[PDB]
Amino acid sequence: QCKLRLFDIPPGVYSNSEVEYPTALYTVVHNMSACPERPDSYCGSNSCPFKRAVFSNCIVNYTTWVNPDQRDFQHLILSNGKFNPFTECNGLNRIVDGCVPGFVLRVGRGKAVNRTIVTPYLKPYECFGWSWNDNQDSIYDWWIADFVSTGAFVCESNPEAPKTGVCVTYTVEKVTFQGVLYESNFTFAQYYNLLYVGSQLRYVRILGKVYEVSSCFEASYDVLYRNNQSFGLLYRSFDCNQLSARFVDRLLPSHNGTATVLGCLFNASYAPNDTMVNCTNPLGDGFCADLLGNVAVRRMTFEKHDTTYVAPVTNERYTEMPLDHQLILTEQFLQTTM
Amino acid sequence: TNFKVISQRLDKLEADVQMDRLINGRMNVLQLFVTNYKLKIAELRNTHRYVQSLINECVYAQSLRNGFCGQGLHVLSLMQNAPSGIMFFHYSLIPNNTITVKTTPGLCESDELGSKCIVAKDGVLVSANLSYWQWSPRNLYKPENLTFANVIAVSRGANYTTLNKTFDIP
Amino acid sequence: PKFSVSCETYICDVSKACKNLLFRYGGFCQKVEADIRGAGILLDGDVSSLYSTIAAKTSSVVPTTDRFNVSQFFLPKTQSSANKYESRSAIEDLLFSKIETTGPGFYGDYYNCKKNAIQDLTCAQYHNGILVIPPIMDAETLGMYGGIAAASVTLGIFGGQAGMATWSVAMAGRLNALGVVQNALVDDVNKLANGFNQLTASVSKLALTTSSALQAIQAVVNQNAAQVESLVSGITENFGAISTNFKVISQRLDKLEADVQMDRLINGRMNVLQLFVTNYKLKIAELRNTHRYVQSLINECVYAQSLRNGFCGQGLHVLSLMQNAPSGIMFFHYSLIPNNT
Amino acid sequence: PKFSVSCETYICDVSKACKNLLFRYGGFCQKVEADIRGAGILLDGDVSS
Ligand SMILES: *[C@@H]1O[C@H](CO)[C@@H](O[C@@H]2O[C@H](CO)[C@@H](O[C@@H]3O[C@H](CO)[C@@H](O)[C@H](O)[C@@H]3O)[C@H](O)[C@H]2NC(C)=O)[C@H](O)[C@H]1NC(C)=O
Ligand SMILES: *[C@@H]1O[C@H](CO)[C@@H](O[C@@H]2O[C@H](CO)[C@@H](O)[C@H](O)[C@H]2NC(C)=O)[C@H](O)[C@H]1NC(C)=O
Ligand SMILES: *[C@@H]1O[C@H](CO)[C@@H](O[C@@H]2O[C@H](CO)[C@@H](O)[C@H](O)[C@H]2NC(C)=O)[C@H](O)[C@H]1NC(C)=O
Ligand SMILES: *[C@@H]1O[C@H](CO)[C@@H](O)[C@H](O)[C@H]1NC(C)=O
Ligand SMILES: *[C@@H]1O[C@H](CO)[C@@H](O)[C@H](O)[C@H]1NC(C)=O
Ligand SMILES: *[C@@H]1O[C@H](CO)[C@@H](O)[C@H](O)[C@H]1NC(C)=O
Repeated sequence: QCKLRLFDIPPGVYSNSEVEYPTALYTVVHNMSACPERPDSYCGSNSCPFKRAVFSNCIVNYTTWVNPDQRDFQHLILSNGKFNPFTECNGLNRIVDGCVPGFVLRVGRGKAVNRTIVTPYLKPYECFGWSWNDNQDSIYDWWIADFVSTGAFVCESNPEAPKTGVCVTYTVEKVTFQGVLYESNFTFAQYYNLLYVGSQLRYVRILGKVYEVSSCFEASYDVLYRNNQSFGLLYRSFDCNQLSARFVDRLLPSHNGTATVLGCLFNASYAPNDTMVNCTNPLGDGFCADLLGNVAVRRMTFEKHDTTYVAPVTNERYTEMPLDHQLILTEQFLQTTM
Repeated sequence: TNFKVISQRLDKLEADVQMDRLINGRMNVLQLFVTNYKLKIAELRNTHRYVQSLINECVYAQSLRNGFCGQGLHVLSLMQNAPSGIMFFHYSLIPNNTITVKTTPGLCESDELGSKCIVAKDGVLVSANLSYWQWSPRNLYKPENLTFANVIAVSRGANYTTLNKTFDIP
Repeated sequence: PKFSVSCETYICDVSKACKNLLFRYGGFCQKVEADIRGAGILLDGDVSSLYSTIAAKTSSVVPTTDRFNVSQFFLPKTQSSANKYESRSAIEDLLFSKIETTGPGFYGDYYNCKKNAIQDLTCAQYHNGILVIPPIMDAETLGMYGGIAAASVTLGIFGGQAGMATWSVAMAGRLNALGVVQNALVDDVNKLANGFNQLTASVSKLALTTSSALQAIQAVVNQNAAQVESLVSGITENFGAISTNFKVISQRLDKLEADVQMDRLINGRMNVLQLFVTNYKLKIAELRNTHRYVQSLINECVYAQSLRNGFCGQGLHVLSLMQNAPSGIMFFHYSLIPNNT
Repeated sequence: PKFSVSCETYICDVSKACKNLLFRYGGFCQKVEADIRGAGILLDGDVSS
């Protein structure tokens, strides 16, 4: 109804209804090491250059940039998702969820007067926050991240091997695509993780394993609609020669899709012998949807005509001459104006 | 959608990328109109050369083209106005029941060169498995006996049919 | 081939953040689907009137082809008692094999499914919200002189009133009507049968660098595959954006940059889809009148004897036969032109 | 009249800074030249017949 924008759907054939599938986002396709820590922002004698850390191609860890007391750092808490080490960002988007392009981090420390902490001006790709070393003594530590490169990809939780044999819309190295994967013995060049045969994605390489990408053939179907309790399904791009929970909770057989030249047919009769002369519901490729007693797929046929050409008679033979005629009327419409 | 409001509410960096969205948006709708309109004119240049042939040959004449004024033997075509075009009504005779009969280019009394021969006038010679020949119109089996002023007295031709009799036509 | 396009899945794949911004454009998604479905109606109207013209009455008593090798070249290849129903003729198989496909891709997979013609195997394909549906009759699977919409081989030279026994008798009376032989003997007809047989066996030696009829078929195959490939190249590339994922663009930039770079993917993808719909309607509007020319060559050259100079080829028209080609129909015209004077 | 169109010179005349940004559009320069050369073939086919 929401695809057709109607409440009382008349009988017909309604095409290209689609099926949803999960999402798998990969920013990097290989596992990494662990990140360094923070340098505590404490100096030995009186004052020394504050130690920095380069974060790239590693796994930052949860809340290991603050002290384990859960009263002081809580000014950097937003919501249930609260692990946000930045306060005002320039000019990138402030919330850090997922992955960030590989900053360099420098820390610091200062005395807190007025209980108000000021914002130094930021060049773009510099975003900073501040925590408390100790809150009742009012000494705050801070850190600013300088994203020196785009595409170093510090990321939590190293990615894992995908599920082979289910349609899911992947996103692997800035290229989102949909399909199923399978293990392959195909090897290609180490410069590349993606592979194209022409213009279609054919192989991906995830964690050193090469997976051949196949199109998931059950993403689209037609409905051979008759009423609320009787309709048929046709999957025009699926080949059910050999080998489902979406259809077990609509109609009786799990399996038992008929393999036709139109696609895989479900809960409809396939009668390629029988013909119809007035096809008010064509399916394509010579077929017709009969939607009057129940759901059935028949063959289309045409009424045969003759010619006014008569071959002239040059010897004695048999001829087939008409006994009477029928007057017909042919309306022909042609557009002449706008 | 008001161009004054957009420029009196935002700064001149945002009020010039959002006036390039109304303008670039509206230029596309108007340009897609003009392309679809020229796509229809270019189609009707040749549809008019087909309408003018059906008026001159089906409606204002009798045509000799098979299947042009509908299928069959063309009796009449009339033409009416339709919404945004013209509608032609074609009336034709198509065959209904058939019959298999014997037929011949013509009949001769004897198989010598110089015998009297006949052919049919304005129709065909048929028999329908009888001992004697008959005359029918060329597109309908409706037999008549042979008569003076129904056949034509000719010479021979390529393979006429010999009766070894004389014609009953006085 | 008919298409069925879901506009939202092409442009804004699963992103609800993207589907809110398509709503601000002025009826775009309604307009694309109404033009594809409207042009798929007009094409189904023309193919249906075409196969009501191909479908002709045949004799119950089939005349014998004496020395004309008609059934070898034009009639469907005689089905065995096995799982090999080759519905094409011998010429129709030569026309699909001499036409090369462009390269690997999505039209090459579609074209090779039709060329192979495996029984009860679907050729429809789905990618990214774009389905390839066969048309109402789909000539690329059929043979012209066999099946349910089968053409008549005999209706054009034996005429509307059946009864002549062989093709030698029929071609003898056609040579009389052309004014070249008063009464044709067996050597005048065999000379016509040998020329017919050598000219049809020479179709097997056509080269795409020389034949202007294969170049017309190849021009249709090359423009079908260049249109599919523009539609697949439109969703593998950012159009000035940073990526193709709409969540990543909005969770990495501020809301001034993540809304001018979501207007680059969307405005970029709306152009590729709109250029598809314009080129598709440009082909339907061309074939409205090409169908009125095909129906005249079937009724006047193939199913009758015509009196129009040069219409069925140059010269005194002996015979016209018709075969299926990739994405169209091919007419074979046989004519007598003068040689010595 | 037949045309022959070099897409890069029309849009991004000599600028290498411009020619890098045409590369991001989805096969534009390939598509324009294939349609001009394809329509110049069909016109040469009709004038020859
Ligand atoms: C005049 O005589 C001719 C010749 O005897 C008659 O034509 C013949 O009619 C028979 C009866 O229909 C045809 O035989 C049938 O053929 C079909 C198809 O093969 C088959 O299904 C039937 O069981 C039967 O065998 C025969 O073909 C036909 N002969 C020719 C040369 O066409 C004709 O009917 C007679 N006309 C009248 C008005 O008596
Ligand atoms: C047409 O001609 C035939 C023969 O020339 C006529 O058939 C004869 O009919 C009479 C009685 O009607 C019979 O006594 C003869 O024996 C018939 N002759 C033959 C050879 O069968 C027929 O009657 C004529 N019909 C008309 C309307 O004049
Ligand atoms: C037209 O058909 C005839 C009959 O099939 C062909 O003649 C045969 O050719 C084969 C060659 O493979 C010989 O083995 C037969 O002995 C021939 N039969 C007769 C009756 O001659 C003929 O070659 C065909 N013509 C063309 C041009 O293909
Ligand atoms: C599907 O088959 C089952 C068989 O019991 C039944 O519900 C019905 O006949 C068919 N159609 C639908 C819509 O369920
Ligand atoms: C009906 O179809 C089956 C399989 O397609 C075939 O074996 C059978 O001969 C057909 N019957 C008729 C009467 O056409
Ligand atoms: C007619 O007479 C001639 C001469 O006797 C004979 O050869 C021929 O067979 C006869 N034909 C018929 C139909 O009686």
